[PDB]
Amino acid sequence: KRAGTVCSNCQTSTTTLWRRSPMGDPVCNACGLYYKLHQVNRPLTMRKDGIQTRNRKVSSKGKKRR
DNA sequence: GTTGCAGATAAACATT
DNA sequence: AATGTTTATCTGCAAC
Ligand SMILES: [Zn+2]
Repeated sequence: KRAGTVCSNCQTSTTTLWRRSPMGDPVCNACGLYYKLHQVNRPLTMRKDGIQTRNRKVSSKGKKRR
């Protein structure tokens, strides 16, 4: 349900991937990772209208996992 | 057989 | 300058 999905933590709506918070509050891929690592509400001063982009990270597959 | 969703990695940026 | 930190892009799996 992307339609209407707004980041509960920073209200952004241009997320690369929609994540969910432990409380069930929709969040943008950035808040979900930043929040999980620091578990604190970050000011919207880091929110950017459009999505930032960069040269694509080297192409890599993966490794076998236990 | 195709789409969409969730999650993780590595690189690059900022700081000092 | 190196480390720590951050975020965008990739791949996979499940249900119909
Ligand atoms: Zn957010």
